[PDB]
Amino acid sequence: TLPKAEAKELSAFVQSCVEYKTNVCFTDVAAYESNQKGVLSSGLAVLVGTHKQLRDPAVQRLPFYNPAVAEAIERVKEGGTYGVLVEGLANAAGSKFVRVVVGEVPTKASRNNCPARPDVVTALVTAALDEVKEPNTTVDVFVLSNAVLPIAAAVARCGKHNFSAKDGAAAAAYNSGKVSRLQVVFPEPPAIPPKDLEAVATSTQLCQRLVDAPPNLLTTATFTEIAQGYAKALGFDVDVICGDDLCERGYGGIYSVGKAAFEAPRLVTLLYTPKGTPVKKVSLVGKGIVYDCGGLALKPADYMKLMKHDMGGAAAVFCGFLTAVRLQQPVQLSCTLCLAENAIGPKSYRNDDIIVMKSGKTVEVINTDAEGRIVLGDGVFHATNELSFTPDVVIDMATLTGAQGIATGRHHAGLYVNEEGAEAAMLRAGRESGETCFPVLYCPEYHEPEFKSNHADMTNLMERRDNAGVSCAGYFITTHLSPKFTGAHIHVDLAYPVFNSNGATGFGPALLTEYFRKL
Amino acid sequence: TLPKAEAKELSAFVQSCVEYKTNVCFTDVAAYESNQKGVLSSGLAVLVGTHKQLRDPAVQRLPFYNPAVAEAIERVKEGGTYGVLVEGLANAAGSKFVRVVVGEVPTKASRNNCPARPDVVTALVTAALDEVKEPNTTVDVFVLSNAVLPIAAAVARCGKHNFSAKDGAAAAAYNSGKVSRLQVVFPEPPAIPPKDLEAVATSTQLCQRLVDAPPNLLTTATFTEIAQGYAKALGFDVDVICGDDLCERGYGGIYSVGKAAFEAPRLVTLLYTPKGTPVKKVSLVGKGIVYDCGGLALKPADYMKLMKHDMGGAAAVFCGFLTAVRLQQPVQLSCTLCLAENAIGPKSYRNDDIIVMKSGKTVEVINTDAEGRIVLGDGVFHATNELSFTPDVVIDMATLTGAQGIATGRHHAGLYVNEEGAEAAMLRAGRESGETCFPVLYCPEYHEPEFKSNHADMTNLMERRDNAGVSCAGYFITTHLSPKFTGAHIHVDLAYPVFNSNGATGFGPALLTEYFRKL
Amino acid sequence: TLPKAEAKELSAFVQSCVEYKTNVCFTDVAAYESNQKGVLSSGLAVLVGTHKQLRDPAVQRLPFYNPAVAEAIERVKEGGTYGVLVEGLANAAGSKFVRVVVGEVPTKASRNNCPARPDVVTALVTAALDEVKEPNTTVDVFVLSNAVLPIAAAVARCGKHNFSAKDGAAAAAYNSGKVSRLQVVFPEPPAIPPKDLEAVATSTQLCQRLVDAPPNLLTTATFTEIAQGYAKALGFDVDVICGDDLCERGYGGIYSVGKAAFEAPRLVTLLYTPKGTPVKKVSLVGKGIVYDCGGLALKPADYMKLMKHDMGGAAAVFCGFLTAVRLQQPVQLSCTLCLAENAIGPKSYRNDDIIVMKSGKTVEVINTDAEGRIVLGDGVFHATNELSFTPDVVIDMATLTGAQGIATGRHHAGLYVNEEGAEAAMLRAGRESGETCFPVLYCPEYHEPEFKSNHADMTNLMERRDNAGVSCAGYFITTHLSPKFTGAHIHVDLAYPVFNSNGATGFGPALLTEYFRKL
Amino acid sequence: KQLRDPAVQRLPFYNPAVAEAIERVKEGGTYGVLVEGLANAAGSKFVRVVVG
Ligand SMILES: CC(C)C[C@H](NC(=O)[C@@H](O)[C@H](N)Cc1ccccc1)C(=O)O
Ligand SMILES: CC(C)C[C@H](NC(=O)[C@@H](O)[C@H](N)Cc1ccccc1)C(=O)O
Ligand SMILES: CC(C)C[C@H](NC(=O)[C@@H](O)[C@H](N)Cc1ccccc1)C(=O)O
Ligand SMILES: [Mn+2]
Ligand SMILES: [Mn+2]
Ligand SMILES: [Mn+2]
Ligand SMILES: [Mn+2]
Ligand SMILES: [Mn+2]
Ligand SMILES: [Mn+2]
Repeated sequence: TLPKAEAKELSAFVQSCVEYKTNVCFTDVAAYESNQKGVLSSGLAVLVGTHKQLRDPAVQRLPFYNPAVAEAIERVKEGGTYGVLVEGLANAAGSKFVRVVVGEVPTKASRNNCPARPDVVTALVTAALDEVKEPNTTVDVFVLSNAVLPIAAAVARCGKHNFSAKDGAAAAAYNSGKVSRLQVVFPEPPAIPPKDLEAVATSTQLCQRLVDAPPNLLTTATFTEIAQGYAKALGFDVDVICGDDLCERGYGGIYSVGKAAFEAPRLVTLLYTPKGTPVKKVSLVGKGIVYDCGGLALKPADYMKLMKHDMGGAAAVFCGFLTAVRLQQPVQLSCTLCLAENAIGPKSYRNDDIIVMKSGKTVEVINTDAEGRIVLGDGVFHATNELSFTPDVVIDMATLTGAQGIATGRHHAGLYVNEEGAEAAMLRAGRESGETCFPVLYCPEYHEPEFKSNHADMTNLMERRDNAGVSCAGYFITTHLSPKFTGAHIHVDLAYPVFNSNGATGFGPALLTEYFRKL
Repeated sequence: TLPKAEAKELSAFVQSCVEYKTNVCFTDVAAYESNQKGVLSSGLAVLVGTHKQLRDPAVQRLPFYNPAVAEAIERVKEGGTYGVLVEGLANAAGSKFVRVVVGEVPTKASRNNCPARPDVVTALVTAALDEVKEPNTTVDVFVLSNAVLPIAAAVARCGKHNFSAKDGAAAAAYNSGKVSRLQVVFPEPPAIPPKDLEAVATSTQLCQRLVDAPPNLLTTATFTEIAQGYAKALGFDVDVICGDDLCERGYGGIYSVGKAAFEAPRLVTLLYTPKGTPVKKVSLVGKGIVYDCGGLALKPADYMKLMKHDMGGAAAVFCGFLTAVRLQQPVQLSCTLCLAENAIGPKSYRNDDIIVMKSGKTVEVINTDAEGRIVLGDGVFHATNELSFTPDVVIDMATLTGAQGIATGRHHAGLYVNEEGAEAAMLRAGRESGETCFPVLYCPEYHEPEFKSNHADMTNLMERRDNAGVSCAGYFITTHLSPKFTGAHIHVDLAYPVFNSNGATGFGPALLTEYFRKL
Repeated sequence: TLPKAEAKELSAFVQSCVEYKTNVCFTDVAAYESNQKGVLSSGLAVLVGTHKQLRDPAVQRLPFYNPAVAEAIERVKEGGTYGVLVEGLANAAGSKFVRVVVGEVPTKASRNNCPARPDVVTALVTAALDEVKEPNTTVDVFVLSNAVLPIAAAVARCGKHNFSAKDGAAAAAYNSGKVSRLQVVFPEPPAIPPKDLEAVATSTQLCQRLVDAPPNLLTTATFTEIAQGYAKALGFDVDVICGDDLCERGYGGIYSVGKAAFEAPRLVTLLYTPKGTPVKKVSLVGKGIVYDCGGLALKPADYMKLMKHDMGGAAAVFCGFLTAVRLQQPVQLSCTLCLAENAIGPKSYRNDDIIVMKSGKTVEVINTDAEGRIVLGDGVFHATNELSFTPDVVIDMATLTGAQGIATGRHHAGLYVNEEGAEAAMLRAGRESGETCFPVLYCPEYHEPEFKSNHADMTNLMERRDNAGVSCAGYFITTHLSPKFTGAHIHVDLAYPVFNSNGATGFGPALLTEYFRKL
Repeated sequence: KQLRDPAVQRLPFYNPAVAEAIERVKEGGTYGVLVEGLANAAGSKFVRVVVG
């Protein structure tokens, strides 16, 4: 039992997440001219585009353009911003001056990147929004790219985060009071409708909120409640297997990992079936480790910090699922959240313990800090064996390995995929969405020997850690796929892309949305 | 909750502390000649003074003096002892020989030290008492200094400790059977009355007892009981905020730090108002971490050893408060004990958790092993906001940082102080009392940026640990002072001065007594 | 200067490498029947193939086949061996019994692997050769695969190594006396002529020898002498820039890395131009760190062990070059060996030193143990700027990062490549040759910021080591490409594939040979 | 306070944009504004004025 004040805070936080609405809206230049008649929304305007786009004659026709802005365009550095005052520009806030911040997007983009470079878009707008003078204002963000989806997600993830505990925000269910309403103004009417773009942005930001949230607010229980709240509101199915019932029902992996914690582990499965025939049946599985202390294999404090992000895969699949429901995408979806806190205490699963996985395979625990793969093993078996359908594609997303950062870096999620076709499709989705990925070695014949055990079917940790660590963690997960499943399996290791130095990025949902789109 | 045998042991230990009486008494040479008529109290006598004092003609008139003693004076090394037998010296134990141990105190003393060098006095008497032949005897300690307060504390802290578990003492409520009664014989009638000196010595030793006591005996609960016992006996007020009530009442800092532990955290506030108009209103706040395991940021065993001393600041303020009550010093006092065990388990506050402090400010926990500043933050806000008066001066005392030892060393507590005047006054009190201090950098404009947080008002740990660490910990505490408070704030970091290789020193109470004296 | 006995030993070792001849020959079943008329070469015969190949009717017609061998085929485990005695089988050693060892090769092979699974072929033959009874024998190795190139290299790298210091071999210029002559018997006449296969095998084993050799034998000087010896013998060009001349000629990278060592660094460039028009101009550049102690950034002993392998990239390109010359492949080649010992002493380049690279770019040395990329920077600039031709393709090979093992593992060299076409071609070559590769992230826009320096053009080490470390090391190298070069650059990180628990693998040369074949 | 001294108005680069920079600049921060047609030795169309 929790103190009443803490329970009240948790309920309010749940509600803040269930009712989360985005601060971003979308329009185009002609519609803007028509609706606002040259009156800026506030005393700040942002203009972002490539060196060339910024010099297009059409830019001169923008309502804030003048010779100072032209000079800003000359003086701005690639990847940088440059601000100029414009006197007596009509604006809804009534200010003698409007500040116009120009940002230059690079055109350089490697074959593994998104050509629109939404990464820099995000950074530019973030920087520009630091010039906001007052709160509760609307900032016009004029973008010269028509790459609407990656730009939508880029702007959604930019600026001050909706999650905040600063300056009394704790009393307002941790809804930030520092966020500006953002009006993205594309050159042309967007190929994807504005309300659809809002739904994408909303999911990016909800994902960000969940990840940013500390574990004292986002627990196994509150995450479950949030999912249940969305289920009631949007009318999808929710199945919860909780605490000791996991043990009784043979879910030894997730049970063992989570059982030491104050809040019980949960296997939460969400179902969405579209009207009419689905283009595909897809099962999503997310690593929902609300906090990873390491268990008995305790992390040092510097590594343990930011392990509140260890549910980033669960948040990603959860929010991608929400977007699919909200936009009524024609994909049949399961979304299985593998919720646990990897805690330390008398009930800790041990370095030596042998787990009976839901798959029936036994796992010797070499290291309790390799918890994610165990939890996901139960998740994928559940998805591929225990649902009312058998999926064509299984996608698991997880903040799984430090190796991932070493291998594919801070901006590219690592892909371990059993089929070239699915892999290429996810890579395409990454390049289109901006939520970029890169493959890691798929070679089960070389991963399999690393998990030999004297007494169990397998260990949970490689004998040699310098033998394709991102890949091996993926391999472990595959051993727990049901034999009934013969489809494509996409393992997404997103340990690093889910955050940056400002906090969560909301990486993952837009990737999924784009992937679903092209199925 | 506890086994019956353990509960009985705890009660007995509480009683041993509540009823603690000192082994030291004080007199002077003429009163001694008058009451004992040249008959030594036992077969051991100690003579301590400087090279010059030892050669004063008055020394020849001491009842034990003879040519052997004169020779001891020639042979003794500075900072050392030298013992000689004297045959047929009248003594109350009827010993054929009396052992006379001479000890030479240095005169060398830097401007940051106590000129009477009580540090050496303590060491000399400690060494001399090792020559005690039988226990339960009274040893005459003839001191040639008239620096009565520092000598009183020095002798109080010397020799075998009143806390012991050796040789069956556990059955006697851990009251040592190895302690000698000590009769300090000053040259002149002491400027401070003997019974007043006893009260000081008593507080030094009670402080020593509490600090020495292992955490299986001195818990959050037993410390609270001890305070309550003294409150009934001496007639002062006691307020206790316990366990989950700390959470309900907004004391998020001390609640979060303490909640993992077996015994609940407590905020214990004691009040003393003198009969007259007080010279000053002073609020004392003490770090009462009964044991600091580090929490989830677990300490290695070699660092974790001696973290039973982590309540040294609470003991210091508690015992300083007792002395003020017993001697009826004309200071109005609050004494707030911030009691918690920093424990590891499922309920552990986390590296990532965000705390809502009593001050209303939010704290992002970077490292759970920086618990003291958090607990103190709630303590100082309580003192400056929640009491029936507003203090002129806030003094917090805490075994706060390893940096303290690096900066100011084993014998000098570090002072972080917002006013030059209060700082100088505490320094002077340290020099007079022998419980020496030294300032650390006060520069809030440079400390403040170290605690920047993405999501909370502040972190609990510096981004850079090599940027005035003693000072930064102090700074943190100041951020939680009430806006209602506009007085002097003295932060005392006494991590190292509270112990030496023999255990607790009882450092702190005498410092406070002397400070109160000169207000 | 060296002791005379050490100089004699080095000369002999040089000669052993320059004159190295392989122990492997190649034939086919019909030619074997014709030349040996059913008489086995010795008392051991090896039969290796897939489960299915082993059950082909043709197997029954092999000269050693009998019912015991049929049983061995039933009893052998996948990836294992099984031996049976056959009495009175004609053999050249006149052995009462012939031991026939059957080995089963798996057919399982992922899309990133060589379908013939030469990895297992090597392991099987290695195991089987442990049954050799006497030395200086010829062992018939009957292979059921017709994948002649990968099998040739697989057998070349198997069994006991030609480098040895056991049992007096030091007195025989470290030529092992434990090696068996091996006669590989393919089912059909090999698509590649036997003498051409011998040249491939010879290069695999020479590469192995150089890598296995400890740095007291294989020094910057002896490696250079070996290259000169081959140049005299085969009639290709050799250019040597030695020691202080590197500094005088602006080769600040390789000079600074190597200058602390007892033996001077050398930039050794070899040239081969075929008769007639080359299909391509290719420049090879190899990391020839004869020993990597870490420099002032000293490695711990457990990591420093096996840094004699740190010239594995130089050995690879060197031997790939030799094969091209010996087989007269129609490729114009340069081969640049970046030879240095990364030593520790008074002349050590420092953590802080600023290097003026041959490229004209300055490099701030953050860490002296990131030496390889520096040495290679000078190598690739040399190749792309200082030769009599400009290459179409630059291939650098290096044992460059620990990240490589983490990312792509022990069997797959990491590829960082500026063009998709070249990457795909090298990957194809890896799958055909058996010397498998896998790509790492190519994304210069994300690597570049990691190398920002306050005072130099760049650092030699990433600010963040968890941001695509294999890729970032590659990126560094690319910054030193001449602007004159506009072709394909293939960076091969082969830190782990160059060795296994038995020592060097001779990985690299066959990869190159196969790549050159398909140009 | 120094930035709001009347003497500041008499500086050769001062104009209403600069005055606005003084309002908008954050403590410990900078804020830059363009001033068109201010005489300068480099003959620059605009002079950038950075207030701190
Ligand atoms: C110690 C090892 C057995 C396993 C360890 N991984 C973990 O503990 C995972 O549960 C982590 N949740 C993976 C991770 C690492 C760094 C940043 C973000 C995420 C790892 O090193 O990757
Ligand atoms: C790990 C850091 C965040 C903070 C740490 N301090 C602590 O844990 C405090 O709670 C300790 N109670 C301070 C301490 C250290 C050494 C000897 C006596 C007392 C310190 O290093 O000073
Ligand atoms: C210390 C770091 C700056 C760089 C370091 N790399 C090196 O020292 C390279 O010179 C090593 N030669 C790379 C290496 C590491 C492990 C096994 C084989 C080869 C690495 O750890 O990757
Ligand atoms: Mn984890
Ligand atoms: Mn973990
Ligand atoms: Mn502490
Ligand atoms: Mn601590
Ligand atoms: Mn190296
Ligand atoms: Mn190195």
